[PDB]
Amino acid sequence: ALPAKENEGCIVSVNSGKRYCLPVGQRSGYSLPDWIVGQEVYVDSGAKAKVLLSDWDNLSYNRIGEFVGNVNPADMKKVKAWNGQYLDFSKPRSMRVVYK
Amino acid sequence: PTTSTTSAPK
Ligand SMILES: *[C@H]1O[C@H](CO)[C@H](O)[C@H](O)[C@H]1NC(C)=O
Ligand SMILES: *[C@H]1O[C@H](CO)[C@H](O)[C@H](O)[C@H]1NC(C)=O
Ligand SMILES: *[C@H]1O[C@H](CO)[C@H](O)[C@H](O)[C@H]1NC(C)=O
Ligand SMILES: *[C@H]1O[C@H](CO)[C@H](O)[C@H](O)[C@H]1NC(C)=O
Ligand SMILES: *[C@H]1O[C@H](CO)[C@H](O)[C@H](O)[C@H]1NC(C)=O
Repeated sequence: ALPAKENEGCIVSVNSGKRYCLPVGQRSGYSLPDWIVGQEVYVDSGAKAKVLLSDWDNLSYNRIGEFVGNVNPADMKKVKAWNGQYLDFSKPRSMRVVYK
Repeated sequence: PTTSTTSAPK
C-alpha cells in the first residue's frame, strides 16, 4: 500500500497487500515472518534501494536475485541468480536490502 | 565458499 521510502525496500503480498520492508543495510531473519513467508509478492524498492531475495531460507547458496523499482511476480519467475541459474523469486523466503 | 547455508529440519 504505502510506497517504499527512498532508503527502504519492500515486498508486498499479492493476496493481502500487506508490506514487509527493511531499511537499506538490513536483512531478514533466517526466514521471513510467518505472516508473509512463501506468499507471492511484488517488489516495491525505494529510489536508492535494491532488494535481494532468495527462494530459500537464509539468503543461501547464492540463490539470490536482484530487484529495483516496482516488479510484478510474473516477471520474477525466471530471474538470473548469483548462482548462475534462472530461479523463481515470486514466493521468497528471505530478503536483504542494500543501496542501489 | 563463504556463502550462507541452511539446516535440514530438526
Ligand atoms: C555456500 O553456498 C555455495 C553455493 O555454491 C556452496 O554450497 C558453499 O559450500 C556454501 N557455504 C558453506 C559454508 O557450506
Ligand atoms: C566469502 O568470503 C571470502 C573470504 O575470503 C571471499 O570474500 C569470497 O569471495 C566470499 N564469497 C561470497 C559468496 O560472498
Ligand atoms: C547468509 O546468512 C548468513 C548467516 O547464516 C549471513 O547473514 C550472510 O550475510 C547471508 N548472506 C547474504 C548474501 O546475505
Ligand atoms: C549452513 O551449513 C554450513 C555448512 O555447510 C554451516 O554449518 C552454516 O553455519 C550453516 N548455516 C546455518 C544457518 O545453519
Ligand atoms: C536448507 O534449507 C534450504 C531451503 O530453505 C534447502 O532445502 C537446503 O537444501 C537445506 N540445507 C540442508 C543442509 O538441508
